Parts: sequence; structure tokens; C-alpha cells
Amino acid sequence: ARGPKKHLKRLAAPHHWLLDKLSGCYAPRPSAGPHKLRESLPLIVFLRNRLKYALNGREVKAILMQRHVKVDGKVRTDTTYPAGFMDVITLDATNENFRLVYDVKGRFAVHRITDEEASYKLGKVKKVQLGKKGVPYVVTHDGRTIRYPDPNIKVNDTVKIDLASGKITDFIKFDAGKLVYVTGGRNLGRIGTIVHKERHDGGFDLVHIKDSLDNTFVTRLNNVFVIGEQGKPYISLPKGKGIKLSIAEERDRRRAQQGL
Amino acid sequence: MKLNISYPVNGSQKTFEIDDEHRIRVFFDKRIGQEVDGEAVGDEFKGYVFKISGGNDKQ
Amino acid sequence: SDAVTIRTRKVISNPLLARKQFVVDVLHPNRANVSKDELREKLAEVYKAEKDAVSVFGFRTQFGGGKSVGFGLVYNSVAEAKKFEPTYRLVRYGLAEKVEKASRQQRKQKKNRDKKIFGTGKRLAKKVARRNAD
RNA sequence: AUUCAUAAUAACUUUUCGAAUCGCAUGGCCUUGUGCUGGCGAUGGUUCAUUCAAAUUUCUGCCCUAUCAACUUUCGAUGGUAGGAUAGUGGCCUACCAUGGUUUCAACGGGUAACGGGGAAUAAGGGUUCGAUUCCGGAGAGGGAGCCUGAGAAACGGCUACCA
RNA sequence: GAAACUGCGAAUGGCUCAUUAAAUCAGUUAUCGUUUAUUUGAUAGUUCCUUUACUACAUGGUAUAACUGUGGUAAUUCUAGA
Ligand SMILES: [Mg+2]
Ligand SMILES: [Mg+2]
Ligand SMILES: [Mg+2]
Ligand SMILES: [Mg+2]
Ligand SMILES: [Mg+2]
Ligand SMILES: [Mg+2]
Ligand SMILES: [Mg+2]
Ligand SMILES: [Mg+2]
Ligand SMILES: [Mg+2]
Ligand SMILES: [Mg+2]
Ligand SMILES: [Mg+2]
Ligand SMILES: [Mg+2]
Ligand SMILES: [Mg+2]
Ligand SMILES: [Mg+2]
Ligand SMILES: [Mg+2]
Ligand SMILES: [Mg+2]
Ligand SMILES: [Mg+2]
Ligand SMILES: [Mg+2]
Ligand SMILES: [Mg+2]
Ligand SMILES: [Mg+2]
Ligand SMILES: [Mg+2]
Repeated sequence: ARGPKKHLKRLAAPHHWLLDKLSGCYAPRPSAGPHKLRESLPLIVFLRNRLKYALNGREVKAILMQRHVKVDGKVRTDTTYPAGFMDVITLDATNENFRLVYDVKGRFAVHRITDEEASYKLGKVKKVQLGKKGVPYVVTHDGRTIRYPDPNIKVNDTVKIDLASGKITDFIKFDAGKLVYVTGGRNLGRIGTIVHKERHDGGFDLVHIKDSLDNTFVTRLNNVFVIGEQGKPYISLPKGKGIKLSIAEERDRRRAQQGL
Repeated sequence: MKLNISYPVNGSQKTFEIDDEHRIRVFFDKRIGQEVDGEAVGDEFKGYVFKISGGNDKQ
Repeated sequence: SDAVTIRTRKVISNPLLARKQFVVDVLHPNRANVSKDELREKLAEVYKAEKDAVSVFGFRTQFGGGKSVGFGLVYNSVAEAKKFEPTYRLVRYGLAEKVEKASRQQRKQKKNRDKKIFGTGKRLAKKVARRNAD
């Protein structure tokens, strides 16, 4: 239908945003950016619906135009700028740092992180090509291009990125038994190691995953984001540590903490 | 008809109303661009050369 | 006029908009809701910032009498309220003038008439003044 | 999985891009030229990537109808070669050549008071009936066709023509 | 800071359900079959010339709006000459 679509009917908004049904009609439409529409968290959402700092959308523009919020090191002044998983959000005033990273219910969690950890990030390398003039580059899931990576770096490995500089400072191969964050599907949010990879030439390798409760599940490759070693993550995980409990187990927890 | 005359050396302009189809007749079949000597149109205009540049019809 | 009691719950210090924001939970026995002027006049003398930098609204009084719950903001300065407050709110208080204008559709009609003209206009006044001879 | 990414040779081109732009601050440096340097960020720019897209596209799934049995090539129907055209595959179009393609497992034709879907109504179950209509997709702007601009329209609160 | 030029937008949105029966649409695929403003991240030492009497780079060309002024038509977001 003639061109790029520019609105987003609330209800067609992604659910992991947790917008309410009524009160309005539209949701914010994620600008183009580093993260895909449906796997993103627009600044407006974060500054108002999670952090509760703004009440209006009007006050989000107001907060932002004073260059208070800055993403992955840089300032950013787009109301509906597409923030995403692994990105780092900073409020210099209020001396606060955040990393965008998932729940166990598949949502973006509000997660305070320390000032130092707040100055690097992880990137799934999405493709590694030979670029013009023979210079090899990598591309990470958030759409950074990095020239001259390590020759050992291949697609699906994760990558530790400065932020202050453009450069890579470390990487982790996609191997049997490396800490993994699941980014997509039902098991979105779950975390756990890797048992083994199903191959399937010509479409969708499967990655068999086990967590630190000896619980097992599967996802398409695509949805698997290496993030360290059994034990050693390379970033701090949210409380819950991506383990997922039955509705029973979660009931019992919630009604175990009961006596005021 | 009405004449709209400009002296573009002085950036001046003023209009002249010519009745008598005989004096008017000098401009007929002359196009835009074509030059037109003056005396024919008026005895004031003797000497003058006019370039036809455009104009309007009725309506 | 019966003790009242202004309670402030769920409180957030909000630097990036220069204000402290909170719920205002007013118990008012034998006093049918308290009013907003009273609530800024009082909350001022609580958050040490003076009335005309305190903003308050929301407020519906509880079913069956007794209580109203609203929302409050207190700016670090009156310079900061007057610049981070919605302008209708400043109007309610007396810190800004309702600069009222033509009807919304009187305005539109002026816009559309104005679209018929190309250039300043006054050229068209004089040319149309010539018409007053034909 | 490639004639892939990338590079090398010989040339080609009515030669694409390679900053004659704008805002803040005015500082260093010595051979004292108003010399030579130089801060923060705007707008632009070619190529690649990314993001918002688009366009085509594989597999399977539609209501009634035989008082519709053969259908398809007129003036492409089905395939092959080459080209042309396209953003690009492709009978998309053209030229040559061949005679193919679908069908009782219902083609083809007709009807639909037919936009499709998420869904709605009815509660033993199996079902029956409905969905113009809050969300997704498609299509249209009185009817047809054509097209300008532009990244994107065969656009109608754009233009052009014919009809009403 | 009017007007006007330049840039961007007017292809979103909103409405309707006429057409449409392998079409659309759904679920599922493919691009090793293409275009892609924008957002984001990368990306440019080469431009002249038989290569000493040398090319504006301390920066090359006009032609136009608005405007001024002379006009036309019953008449429109008509517009002509200077
Ligand atoms: Mg937006
Ligand atoms: Mg594939
Ligand atoms: Mg208005
Ligand atoms: Mg105007
Ligand atoms: Mg090649
Ligand atoms: Mg100086
Ligand atoms: Mg019959
Ligand atoms: Mg052929
Ligand atoms: Mg035959
Ligand atoms: Mg039958
Ligand atoms: Mg119909
Ligand atoms: Mg139906
Ligand atoms: Mg429907
Ligand atoms: Mg109908
Ligand atoms: Mg249309
Ligand atoms: Mg009608
Ligand atoms: Mg016809
Ligand atoms: Mg049309
Ligand atoms: Mg329209
Ligand atoms: Mg629409
Ligand atoms: Mg010229």
C-alpha cells in the first residue's frame, strides 16, 4: 500500500512492552535503528512505562531534549528510538546506568548495572564478510560494523565491545557448553550453557540447551546468544537468573513471602 | 486597444490608449519579438521603435 | 476544618525533570474533600519549597466519603515549574495568563483564506483598487 | 550449494562520487607575515552494513453448481534458444522452433444478496450458521485508461483524456 | 520576523467493501531473483597537465522569486510586459 507505514495501532504493539488496552488507540512506533521493530523497547516506553520518570509522552520529549538519557554511550534524542537487548541506557543526572536484558517471562527488565560494566557491551556477530579493499568486517546483532576483527571470530560467536571506542576487546566462540541467553521464541529469557547443536543443512539448526537446575529445552539457532562460561557470565544477569519456575513453583514462592 | 509601453533604460512605464483601427492596424500580423516603427501609431511616436513583447486579449 | 491529614505515598525523587513527584492521599473526616489550593498551600510547608512550585491534580474522592487520592509534584524552583508544567496547569494556579484566541475553526478558515493569496497581499489591494474604475 | 564476498589484467564512459555549505566558541605557536596552526557539531556526500520497507515466491487449505465434460493457443495456450524490456526472475513481451498444458482425485464454465483472516452465535459430544464492521492482509476513491513528481503512487482532499 | 526561494512531508492516517473463487487471505517457505528515502554503524591523501616561465582556492558564473512598478479578464489559489 504505496509506502512505508508510519503508525502503530496499540494492540498491534508487541506484548513484552506491557502497554494497557485502553487509554488511547496507538502505541509508539519504533523508529528505524539498531534493533528490529518487534524486538525493541522505544525510549518513550522505558522513560515512562518502566522507570515512571515521565507521566506524559510530552514530558518524555522534555526529558530527552535536555540530553539526559544516553544510549550505548551516545546521547540520542528520538522519542521512539529503538533501544534493544544488550544496549546500555544511562542517566547522568540521577547517576544511573541500565542494561536492556530479558525477564523469564520474555520482557525487558529494569536492571540497574554498575558504572564500569556500564561502559561496555556484548554483541552476537551476525555476519562476517570480506569488505571492499580486502578489509574484513564483522556485524553484530545491533547493527554495528567493526573492521578488522579477529580471524578466529565466526558467525554466532559473541563479542565484547568497548562503547567508548568502536573496538572489540574479547570474543567467545560458539562451543558445546557456553553460557547462553535465549532471545526469541517461547523460551525467551531462559539461560543455560548448551548441550549440543542439531545441524540440518538448508534450514534452522537447533540448539539444545540445559540450565543450572538440570532443566532442558530447545530453540532455533537464531535465538541463541552466547554470553560466557558455565558459571562466568560476561554481564550481570537479572534476579531469577533466567531459570523459569512452574506456575506452581512461582505460586509457592509468592505465597512463601507472605507474613508482613 | 491599450498599449503597455516600457522604457527599460530608465525602468519607466506608462500606458497609451489608441483608437482608430488605422493606427492600430500597424501591429496586425506582427508577432512577439518583431520590431515596429512608431510614426504610424502616433505623431508623438515618430522616431521610436517598438519591440512587441506580449499582451492580453479580451477575457 | 477537622484535622484532615495529608499523606504522601509512593515517592520518587525525579532529577531529570527537576521535581519530586508523588501520590497525594488525603484523609478528610467530616470535610467533603479538601481542595487543591489548600493542598499546595500545605504541601509547600512540608517540602520546604513554597506554594507556587507545587503542582497537584488527579484527585477523585473515595466512594462513600472520607478520602480523596490524587497526585503531587514539587519543583526544585518556581523557575522550573513554570517551564516543566503543562500550561493549562499554570493557568489554574495563577502563574500564567489564558491568552485566548479565535475559535479553532475561525483560525482554520483564516488559514485557508490566506492560501488564496500569493505574496504579501498589498500588491493585490492596489490592483483591485483599479477595478473601482471599470 | 555459486561464475559468492574480495581482488588482479586490458580498455571503456556525452564520466558517478571525491564539501566553493552553515552555527557556536576564539586558542595556541615565531622567522611578527593579520603568517601557519586549531576546539565542539550542523548539514551534506559515494560505497557496504543495519533498520523501516517493498516486489515477486514454495507447500497445503475456499461457498453452491453436471439443467456446466471436456477445456487451453482469436491476437501465448505449454516448453526450448536468443533478445528486448524490468529493480530484478518469468511468455512479461518479440523473433525463430516445437506441440504441448488441465481434467470424474470434477478441469473448463456458471452462480454468489463472496473481500480473506483473527474471530461471532449455539453449550453432552460430533456439529450447524455467521464474520460489511475496533486488529492483521487486500482492494478502491463516480467509471475506465494514462502519467508527472518522487526512495516510495499507476496517487485521485495530483495532473491528462474519454464516458456519466 | 511577514513574504518568497530552498529542504522535507503530502505514498502515513482516515473511509469503505464495489470488484475478487486458486484470486485474495492464512499458516508455512524462498531471494544463489531484486529495489529500498529514512534511522543506526562503518567508509574517500589520488580530481589539473607533454608535468620551468602555469590553472581563481584568500573560494569562479548568472538567472530568478518575493519586491517595486505598468497591465488584462464578468469570473478561480488565472497571470502578461518591464
Ligand atoms: Mg515514531
Ligand atoms: Mg536461508
Ligand atoms: Mg489551527
Ligand atoms: Mg503561507
Ligand atoms: Mg563477482
Ligand atoms: Mg587569532
Ligand atoms: Mg440452468
Ligand atoms: Mg523463452
Ligand atoms: Mg496444438
Ligand atoms: Mg462434482
Ligand atoms: Mg460483493
Ligand atoms: Mg464468508
Ligand atoms: Mg471481515
Ligand atoms: Mg456488502
Ligand atoms: Mg490506491
Ligand atoms: Mg458516491
Ligand atoms: Mg470496459
Ligand atoms: Mg487514480
Ligand atoms: Mg488520500
Ligand atoms: Mg491506510
Ligand atoms: Mg542563463
